[PDB]
Amino acid sequence: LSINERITKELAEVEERERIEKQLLLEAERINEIDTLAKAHLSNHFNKEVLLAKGYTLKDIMQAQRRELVRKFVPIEQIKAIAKVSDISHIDGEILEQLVSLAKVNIKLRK
Amino acid sequence: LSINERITKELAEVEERERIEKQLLLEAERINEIDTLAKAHLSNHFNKEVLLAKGYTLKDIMQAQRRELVRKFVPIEQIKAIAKVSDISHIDGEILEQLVSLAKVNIKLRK
Amino acid sequence: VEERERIEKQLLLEAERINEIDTLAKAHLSNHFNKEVLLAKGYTLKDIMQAQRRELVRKFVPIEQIKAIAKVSDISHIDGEILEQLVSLAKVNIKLR
Amino acid sequence: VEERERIEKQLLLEAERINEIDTLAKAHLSNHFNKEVLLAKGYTLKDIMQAQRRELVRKFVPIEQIKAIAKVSDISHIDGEILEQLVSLAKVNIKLR
Repeated sequence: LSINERITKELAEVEERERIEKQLLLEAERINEIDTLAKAHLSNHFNKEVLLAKGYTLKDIMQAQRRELVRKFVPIEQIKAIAKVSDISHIDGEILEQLVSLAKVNIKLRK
Repeated sequence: LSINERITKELAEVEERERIEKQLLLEAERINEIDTLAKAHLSNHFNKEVLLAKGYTLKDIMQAQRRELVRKFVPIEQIKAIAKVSDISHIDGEILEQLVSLAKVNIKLRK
Repeated sequence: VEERERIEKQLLLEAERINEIDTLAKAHLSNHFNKEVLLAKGYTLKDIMQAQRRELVRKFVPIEQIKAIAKVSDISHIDGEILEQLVSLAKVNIKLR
Repeated sequence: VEERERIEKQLLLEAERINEIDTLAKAHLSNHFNKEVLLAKGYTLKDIMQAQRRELVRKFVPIEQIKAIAKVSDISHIDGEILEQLVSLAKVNIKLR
């Protein structure tokens, strides 16, 4: 193959590694945000240490903290406007992200 | 073989050697120009050291640098006009020489 | 008769090209290079068209591109595919103008 | 025609080598050994290149390397693979300089 094939391959590999690095930074920021939210707005019983002792995955801890934050801040008048039902006992993901963004807005306006 | 045949053969051989010498000087100037262009207008990622280490021919290095310079300087409309196509990955040759001449004119007017 | 039909198609194509070149040249260059006055001065149709194309190149395509792409500063004898490239570049220049 | 293509490839290779040698020699040795003035004095291209290489060896490669690696103190008649080794050592010397 001519060198232009690597003129795109060499750049593609570097860009892929850069995107992976950016993803790692994003995950680190997400962990930091979850830690700050759990420390500031949620009880000590929902700490990562005690949850891990009870034996829950890190992603499970993050989604549980997010769910508790949503129930605490976002009222049902928005939970049933986004998730369309009040409780989110088994619900997490994109609606959970929208709801935690709404909860961040809620705490910002509460302060 | 006559005496005039001997003379014309000798002159033909001498002129052929002189033309070969001129071709060598022309290729020398081409390599020097590509080196200067790569050092001045293109990033160090496309350096001759790494491109040679990637096991690619020097002509492939030259044409890759030329294509990068054309994409950087010559506008896409001018590329689509002169080369009749947007992609330059298969346009190496005399059309590429015209494109890099246009890129040199572009950088001269930019300066 | 299909050979003559294709010949007529080519005639229509070149006539449309000539018409477009003349219409843009009248509004771009001058009225002195009009087809009627050039014919009165005694230039054939192809000579008129090539002279108009060369004037268009001299007006739009910069002299640096003339001496680089066409390899000669003088457009007087450059007619051909290089002239086609020059008029294409002139079209690009007037489009961006 | 592929034989001629490979001959042209070898021409390109030696032309690039001549380019590198001349470009570094102009900035390292002097302007008196320029290709134009040497041609005016009447030296062929190969003679010019070998003379420039020998001057590069005399400038970078020390005399002890000359008299041991090449087995002779004079670089006057050492041309060949030994000359290639000497010019590579000179390139090493200028790299470390």
